[PDB]
Amino acid sequence: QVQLQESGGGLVQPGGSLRLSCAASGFTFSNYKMNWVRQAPGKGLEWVSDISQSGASISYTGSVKGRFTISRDNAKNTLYLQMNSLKPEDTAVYYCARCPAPFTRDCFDVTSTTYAYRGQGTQVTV
Amino acid sequence: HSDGIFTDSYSRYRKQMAVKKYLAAVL
Amino acid sequence: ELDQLRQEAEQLKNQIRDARKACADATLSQITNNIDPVGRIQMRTRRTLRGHLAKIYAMHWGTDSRLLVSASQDGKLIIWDSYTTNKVHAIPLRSSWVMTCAYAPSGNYVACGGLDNICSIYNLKTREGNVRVSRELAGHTGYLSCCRFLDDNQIVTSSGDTTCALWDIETGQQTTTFTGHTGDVMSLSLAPDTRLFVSGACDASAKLWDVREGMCRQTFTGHESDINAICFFPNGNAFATGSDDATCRLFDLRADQELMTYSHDNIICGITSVSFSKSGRLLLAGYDDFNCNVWDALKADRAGVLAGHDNRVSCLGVTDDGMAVATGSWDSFLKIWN
Amino acid sequence: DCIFKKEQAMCLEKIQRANEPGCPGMWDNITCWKPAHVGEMVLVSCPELFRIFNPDQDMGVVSRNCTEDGWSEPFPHYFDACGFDEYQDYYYLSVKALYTVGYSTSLVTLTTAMVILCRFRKLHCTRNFIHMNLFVSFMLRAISVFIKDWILYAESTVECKAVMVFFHYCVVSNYFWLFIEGLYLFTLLVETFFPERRYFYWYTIIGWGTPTVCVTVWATLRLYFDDTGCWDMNDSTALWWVIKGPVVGSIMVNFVLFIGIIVILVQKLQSPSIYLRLARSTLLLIPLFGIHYTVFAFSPENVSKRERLVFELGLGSFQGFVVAVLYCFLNGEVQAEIKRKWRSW
Amino acid sequence: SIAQARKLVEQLKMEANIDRIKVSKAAADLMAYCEAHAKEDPLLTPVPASENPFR
Amino acid sequence: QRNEEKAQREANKKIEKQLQKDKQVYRATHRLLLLGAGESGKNTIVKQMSGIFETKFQVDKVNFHMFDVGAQRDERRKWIQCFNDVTAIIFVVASSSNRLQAALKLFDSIWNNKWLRDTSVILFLNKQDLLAEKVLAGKSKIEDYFPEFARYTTPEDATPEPGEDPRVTRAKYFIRDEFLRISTASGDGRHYCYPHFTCSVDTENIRRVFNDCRDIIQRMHLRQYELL
Repeated sequence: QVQLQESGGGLVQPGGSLRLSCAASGFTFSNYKMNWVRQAPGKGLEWVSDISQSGASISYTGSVKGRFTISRDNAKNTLYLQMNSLKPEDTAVYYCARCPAPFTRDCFDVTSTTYAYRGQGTQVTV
Repeated sequence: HSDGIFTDSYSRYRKQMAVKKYLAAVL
Repeated sequence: ELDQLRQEAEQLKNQIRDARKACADATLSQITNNIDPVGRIQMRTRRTLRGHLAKIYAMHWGTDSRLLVSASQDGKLIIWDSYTTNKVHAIPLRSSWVMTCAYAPSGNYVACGGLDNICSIYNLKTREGNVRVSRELAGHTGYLSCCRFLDDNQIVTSSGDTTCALWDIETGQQTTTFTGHTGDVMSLSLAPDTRLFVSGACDASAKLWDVREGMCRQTFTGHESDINAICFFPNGNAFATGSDDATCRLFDLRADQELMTYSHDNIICGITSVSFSKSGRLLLAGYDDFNCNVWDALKADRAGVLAGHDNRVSCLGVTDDGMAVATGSWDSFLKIWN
Repeated sequence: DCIFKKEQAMCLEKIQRANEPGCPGMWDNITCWKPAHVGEMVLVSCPELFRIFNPDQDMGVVSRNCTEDGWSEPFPHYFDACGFDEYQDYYYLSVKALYTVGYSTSLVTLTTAMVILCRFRKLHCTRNFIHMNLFVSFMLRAISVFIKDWILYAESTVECKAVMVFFHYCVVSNYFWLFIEGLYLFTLLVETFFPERRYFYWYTIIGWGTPTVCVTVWATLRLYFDDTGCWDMNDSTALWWVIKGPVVGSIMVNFVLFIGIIVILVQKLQSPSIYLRLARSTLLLIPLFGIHYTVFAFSPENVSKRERLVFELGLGSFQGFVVAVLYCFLNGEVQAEIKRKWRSW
Repeated sequence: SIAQARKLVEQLKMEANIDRIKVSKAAADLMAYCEAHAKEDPLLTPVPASENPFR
Repeated sequence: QRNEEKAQREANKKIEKQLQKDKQVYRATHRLLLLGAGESGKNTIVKQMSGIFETKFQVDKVNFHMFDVGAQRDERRKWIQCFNDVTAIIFVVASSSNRLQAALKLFDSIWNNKWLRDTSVILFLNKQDLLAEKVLAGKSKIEDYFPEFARYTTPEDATPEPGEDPRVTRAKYFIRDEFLRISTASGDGRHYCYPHFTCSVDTENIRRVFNDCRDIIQRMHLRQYELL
């Protein structure tokens, strides 16, 4: 089956750097767009970034533009996320969601609750 | 229309040629 | 604590995977490597049905293998006679968004449902001579995706609220509910003995349900994307699923694991319908790229292509006697192949 | 021998029985004369055979004199002076060959396009039905032209008059279907809401029945009033205008509708490259609506007939081929269907 | 939630409780069933036009 | 037997006549999908003019059919495909709000869907008065949520209403440009977006959707003729 497991996270002082890695198994990692989704405490799921199948097109949400960078290597079936300057409101739970269908540009329902292809998530605090 | 004009002109030309040949033959 | 239960579930899944690996030594293709192929199948259209306006989502053959039923987005339910291509009934629908239909085994009833979250039961043997709705089942939350009759009094339905339900037509109450899926349940199929039924959801998992007790017996997880279609093998001890990763897979109830996958490089589109033949040797699967494919179930080699459809194929069915196969599509046309 | 020489024989008997001398009523291959006194001038009008040279001007100034035992011959050229002109084949033959080639090519290409359109069930809509009717109109026009040429020139009977009526009907039908194309497109662009009100039924009726009324009226008028020859000449201006009026009316109305469609299209293009797109759209629309007929439509037939015929026939006989290649072979949907079927095969 | 995890682990225990036959036996049974109905499949074997209702 | 065939032929003829009448009725109406969020205020729009809700309204004797989503789940992946034949999708978004990024992602997903490629989208940037008063207050910024807003200027072709300060005009045109950036990235001629600055209590929304549907139909007709 599909299994997405996140890595990294913890408690870091503001201005620090954090590295998030997602390990994917059970599917061809080179055919799906990948996403990062953050759930702030007491709020709903929020979309963070996405990267295309080959990494050509990369998008970020406004609040983290120029500060978080995402990367993927299809050979090792791993999805990355680099954090540079953790502002105090970045404390939340981060999931490495997956686009529901392969060879497509539309990724519906990624930020919705009870989504099937989402990891357990890691907790980061600042 | 163009087809009718061409048909009329060509028929009149043939008639004139035939009458001219007839007059040349009889006169 | 959540962490301890998560770890226990992970180790239990690891143990189940180890058991399934231990209970497998030879693949299906490794034991059928000596049987002769069925050869190329030159099936061609025999009848074409042109009564619908909008696209077709569902169709169900009658147990006599002659009558037919179809539902379209223009709120029209039409009953055909496949032999003479003459419409028998035309049932207007209160809600024009219908995603499924079912024809009762006794032939006395027909059901439909869709985005209205309501399953409507129609009686075709009315005394007044005019078909009217007899019972409305309104206990579901999400959109109704598929429905199948057990008899004239019990119907099983799968909806978009990640649950399957068993209904009592006379009372209208939901007798038994089935829970466990984490995504939209797209389709279900009934076993030949009507004792078990499988359901394919949007979480890339298929579950074997027990109608009498209401519990879940087995869970099959081999697909990568959401599952659209599912159908039992005629033997009753296997079934096939079709997902959006352009793969059809065959599972086994007894071995509790996958046996064979039906994939080709040139196929990168989703699968909308899957059905078997009478002997189970041929597997028919409708695809998104406007055409169907016939798969040799015992060899995983494609044996025929039904490329007569202009638009996306969304429904497919094979008669009980196996004489003919019908294939509706989004171009509002039903073509009966043979 | 032909029939026009019997007209002299027709008046031969009449004057020979009347004659029976001041001067004998002699007969030549030109006219029939009447007896008179010796030395008396006799004036007669040259027959209708001389009217073909000068249709616009009519005169019968022919004179002769009598003597004691016959007639002298002092006016030999007066026969030429009555109607004979005072002094083209290559031009007519070249134009004929040119439009025969054009009609043949258009017929072949339209047959291929019609077969392609009918063979695919997917390509079955109201627009394609109007296109099929237009293609049939061009085919009928080409066939009628070939039949008329073969009957009149290659080989007055009642059959050839029927050929003429059929030819006129085919031409007027082609013009009216060219008009109907633009009318239907304009209706689609303007009355987008409730657009289908069995307009196809009425459009088919008007396109295939309006020429019938005009050709029947013209044929009846010819039968009662001017039944000269094989109805292949238009000396009577009113009877010609009976046919010609609806054609020019359709041309001008189609031009107006084309202008309106261009206005709507340019409004769409400039919504919040455009010149190139507008030019391409206009170039595609011209052959469909027959806009090239507007150039010479209102000019008189006498004014520059040579270039009028050369243009509208040599370059106007390929209109069927152009509309077939532009709207069937180069159509995106048709190309997609063709390549899909080829891949299936 | 805690209840969801409890239900998940209980269902996993129930599913793991079952016993599984060898896959080769299942493949052989499927092959035998398919070979026992070879003559009864109208789609697999060509059917004479006289018998076929969709001639 | 012959009588059975006669009976079936008679039934087929009657059913075909009824289907012809139903086709004439069906072809006249235009189907619209009303899509949005809870904060979008689409309920007020519906009030101005179960599992699924439908409303019938006529503009200049033309029948429109709008289908509100109703009581479904938050996962639209599967049931959104049923609306690939609608005339247009009335996307209603609250412009006073991070809900805006979620709406942008939803719009991008809709625009790039294979089954929804042919379908056009009508965009309503609702809650204009609330956005105006929020910007005049100045307590909540847009630069913090969108860093690109600092380096953005009001377009020269903008036509603000009289009596409106540039502060809110620049913000609302920035949001409209953010949506049009996704709109114009793809869908080159297949389908188009029609942004409108609609208030919650605007009475002209029916006119806006009427004109947009007319434009969509005209462009489809032109595309079929390869004139566009």
